[PDB]
This record gives sequence, C-alpha cells and structure tokens, in this order.
Amino acid sequence: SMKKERVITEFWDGKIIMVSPDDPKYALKKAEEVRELVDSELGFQQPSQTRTYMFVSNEKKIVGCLIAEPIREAYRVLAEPPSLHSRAWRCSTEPEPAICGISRIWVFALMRRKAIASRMVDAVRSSFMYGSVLTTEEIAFSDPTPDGKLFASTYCKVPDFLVYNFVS
Amino acid sequence: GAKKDQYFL
Ligand SMILES: *C(=O)[C@H](C)SCCNC(=O)CCNC(=O)[C@H](O)C(C)(C)COP(=O)(O)OP(=O)(O)OC[C@H]1O[C@@H](n2cnc3c(N)ncnc32)[C@H](O)[C@@H]1OP(=O)(O)O
Repeated sequence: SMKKERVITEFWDGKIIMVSPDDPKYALKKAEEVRELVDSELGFQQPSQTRTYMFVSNEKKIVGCLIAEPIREAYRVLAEPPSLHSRAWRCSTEPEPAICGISRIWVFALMRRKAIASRMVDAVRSSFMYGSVLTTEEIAFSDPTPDGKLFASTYCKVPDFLVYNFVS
Repeated sequence: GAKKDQYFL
C-alpha cells in the first residue's frame, strides 16, 4: 500500500505533517514544490538530512511550512550601536551548541498571527530528535528576515536568539 | 532583492 501520512500534531484548525528524506517520491516532490514557493516569496532564485514540516489547513491546503536540518553550533545575534544620523547584523563570535537549524519558516500571509509558526516550531522541537524535546536554546534560525527576527525573539523569549547562515 | 538580512561575526 501507499505509505501513511506522518502526522505530528493535530488541531481544530489543521494538522502538522512531516516529510522525511526517505519518503516516497511524490511526497519529496511535494516538499520541493513548497520550498520553491517559500524561496520565491523570500526572493531567492534557486538533501538527505532535511525534514519538511507542513501545517495543513482543514481545506487540505499547505498554509505553513518549516524546513529543518541538523546543525552543531549557532551564534547569538547581538545589538548593533545605532548610527547617529542613520541590512547586516553582527553575532557573537562564541559559537554555542545547537541541534536543529530552522532553515525556512513560512505562513500564508492571510493566516499570519494565528500561531501557525509557533506551533510548527513546537512540533519540530517535539519530533526532531527521537525521545527528546529540544529546548529553545537548542534551535537556531538561518539569516532571519525582519518578520523572522520578530517571530524568533518572541518565540524564544529573548532578543539574542541563535542564528546560523547555512550548512555547507 | 532577498528579504533575509545578513548576519556576520
Ligand atoms: C529564513 O527563512 C529564516 C528561517 S526567517 C524566515 C521568516 N519567514 C518570512 O519572513 C516569510 C513571511 N513571513 C511569515 O511567514 C511569518 O511572518 C512568520 C513565519 C515569521 C511568522 O508566522 P506566524 O504569523 O504564524 O507567527 P506566530 O503567529 O506564531 O507569532 C507568534 C509571535 O511572534 C511575534 N510576531 C510574529 N510575527 C510577527 C510580525 N510580523 N510582526 C511583529 N511581531 C510578530 C508575535 O509576538 C506573535 O505573537 P502574537 O500573539 O500574535 O502577538
């Protein structure tokens, strides 16, 4: 039979599923489609370790996505002295250990501020590492957009949350 | 172009 859909958490307004690298090709192809949509909205032109989490609405539409990947370290984002008479941020030079890199996170614009992103990050923390629940100090975000920095600081409850650029 | 900011040491 056709493989089962991997539901992580379920809610009144949808469910969070996850696509893993070893899943069927139609699933991996759906994950690719969603990543292309997200990169396009971020303004980017164009493997065996990323997991794609999707928030699926009750109408069976993917209205949220979070692409997660293993990492080993990340860096605290720091405050920059403002210029007196007026986009790059500076991070700590001391790396801190981290487990899960949030490479992309996206919610359909008309459904933002409904805790879809927060619940997706909860689902990642609960399912990324078998038998464990990751703390907010074990996750990091890649080069956040302004939206992402506002989300991440609220979610992790600190201004200096963990950041990384990309796993090469 | 891209909406992601740059983050440096
Ligand atoms: C690279 O990709 C990095 C991984 S960063 C990429 C961030 N994604 C984008 O920039 C794409 C477009 N923006 C989005 O998809 C969404 O804005 C997010 C995914 C960033 C947030 O999704 P969501 O809207 O579902 O977040 P929550 O409801 O879970 O918010 C929880 C708390 O986060 C704070 N906050 C969130 N979003 C904020 C925005 N635009 N502005 C200011 N503050 C924002 C809030 O404190 C929010 O709690 P509330 O009770 O709603 O206040």
